[PDB]
Amino acid sequence: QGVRIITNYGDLKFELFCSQCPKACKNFLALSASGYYKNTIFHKNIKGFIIQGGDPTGTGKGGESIYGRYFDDEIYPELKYDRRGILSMASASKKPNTNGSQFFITYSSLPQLNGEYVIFGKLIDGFETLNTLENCPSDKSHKPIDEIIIKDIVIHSN
Repeated sequence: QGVRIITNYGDLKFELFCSQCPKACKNFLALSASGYYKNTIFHKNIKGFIIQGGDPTGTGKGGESIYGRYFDDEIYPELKYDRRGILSMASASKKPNTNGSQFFITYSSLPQLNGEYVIFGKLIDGFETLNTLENCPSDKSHKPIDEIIIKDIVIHSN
């Protein structure tokens, strides 16, 4: 399945790994469908590393899953941070099975993250958009100066 993250800087299209990560994918889809991510921000943007959002509070401390506060990890060797635009759940290995609503998108291969967070999709379109996002200025605390806003996350058809 494909989803489209609609931002104030353009659209990001992701392929979801339904077969491998059904729990993470179902969470992401059900939260998206219920409008849980509408008018939220990416609160952390680190060039060459990751961009993180999916907190309704926008502080980096909030958000929950459809299963409760946390849900279990779907972590596999076959899914790796081996390319730009990987879609993952925020949480690490120190505190396992602590996935909520927050997610991040990678800016490059990041082998140090392998086994640490649930990967459940990858960017398949809107690479220009991701480039734009990477170049958006942030402050000392990695918070974008001008807000990067998720308008909606929709299931892509056609």
